[PDB]
Amino acid sequence: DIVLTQSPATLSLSPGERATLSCRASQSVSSNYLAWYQQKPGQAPRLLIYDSSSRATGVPARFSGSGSGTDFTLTISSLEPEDFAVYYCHQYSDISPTFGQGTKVEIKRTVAAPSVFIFPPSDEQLKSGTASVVCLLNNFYPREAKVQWKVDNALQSGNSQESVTEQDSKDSTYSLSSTLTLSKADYEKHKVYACEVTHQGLSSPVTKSFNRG
Amino acid sequence: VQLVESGGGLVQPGGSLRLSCAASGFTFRNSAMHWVRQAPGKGLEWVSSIWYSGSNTYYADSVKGRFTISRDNSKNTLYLQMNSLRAEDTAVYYCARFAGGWGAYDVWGQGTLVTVSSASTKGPSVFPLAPSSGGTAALGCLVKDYFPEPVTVSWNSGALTSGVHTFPAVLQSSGLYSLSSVVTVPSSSLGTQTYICNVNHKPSNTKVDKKVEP
Repeated sequence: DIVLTQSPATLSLSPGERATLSCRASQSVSSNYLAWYQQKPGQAPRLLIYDSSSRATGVPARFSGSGSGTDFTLTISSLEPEDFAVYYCHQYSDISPTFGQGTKVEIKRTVAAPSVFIFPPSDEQLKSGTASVVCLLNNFYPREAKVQWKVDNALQSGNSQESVTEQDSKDSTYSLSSTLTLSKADYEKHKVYACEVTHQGLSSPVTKSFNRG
Repeated sequence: VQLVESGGGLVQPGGSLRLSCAASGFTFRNSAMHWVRQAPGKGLEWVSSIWYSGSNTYYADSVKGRFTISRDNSKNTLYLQMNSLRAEDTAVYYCARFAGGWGAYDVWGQGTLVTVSSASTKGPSVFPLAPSSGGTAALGCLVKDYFPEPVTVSWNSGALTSGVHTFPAVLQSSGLYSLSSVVTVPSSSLGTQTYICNVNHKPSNTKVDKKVEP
């Protein structure tokens, strides 16, 4: 199989700056049969480059592709606002076409610590047998944040899910919900519910908590 | 040039589905045609290929034996017959024209979503996210346990929009979806201002208005 590895996972850059994206293959891609696509949320992929370095019709000259063998790179000489998107590489050199797992090009911004809020489950839900505890991290940058759940100070694992918004159209920050699902019995069995948040904008972890009752 | 896929939708595990793709703006008979899919939150994955010159079907290992790719050139249409469907075949399905050294995937359809699940239609439960005691508060609504997507949420019937974050749905371990919508407010307006989330789940015809109290 030909495994395609894209680096970095995320590129954080400001408009006007150069973007350099890498695609490396587990084996030589015959004839440099390698393409690059752009994808915006909810939209279909769009060809940029094919055969390693040919520009697709009507694609801006600021997009260029290079490399050969197993090492390929997509250059966007200067990011325009419409260029912040996810980018995929794709080999079509054998009978088993493969894709890299993508590089997200996101707008660089000032570090912004999140505002953190924690919500207990409602009394109405509890009578139904479940407790959802919700922690909100609001308009932060960068996107990387560690959110820990602690119940009576015991770290939780496997019982929360995260959800994140797209970079804010106006302020380029993210917001994130973390949700903890407990049984009513487990919820009622403990007192302290804490959301622990680690982020670049915080010198020290921020803890938001409540006591059940 | 254009590609329009159709036929995606809700199918139970082990069920079957035929996707079609109508092509225009190019000589269909002269082009190899492929299927490419995108699972939720995931990247692109090639699914299957069919030649033009004397067709030669190829398929991803995960679909070999279960999917069949075909074409009707009199109808300028590409097909994907999907049998024995699995949860992990849930994805947006793209048809694409394959031009190889003249262009790779130079033409893409809009995508058609195929969702594979044993889950039956269910309207959500909506629970308040209650504000409590710098000068700013957050509140919202937990919209939990619905199927299928989507749900829509507004605040105060449209009138409250600053500070609103309605997060994307997540698929819970129950196979039911869940989402939260939150708003940051001045703490002082609490008890004074009335806040209501308006929640609509069309697939079950579910409509709730829930006042989130302090």
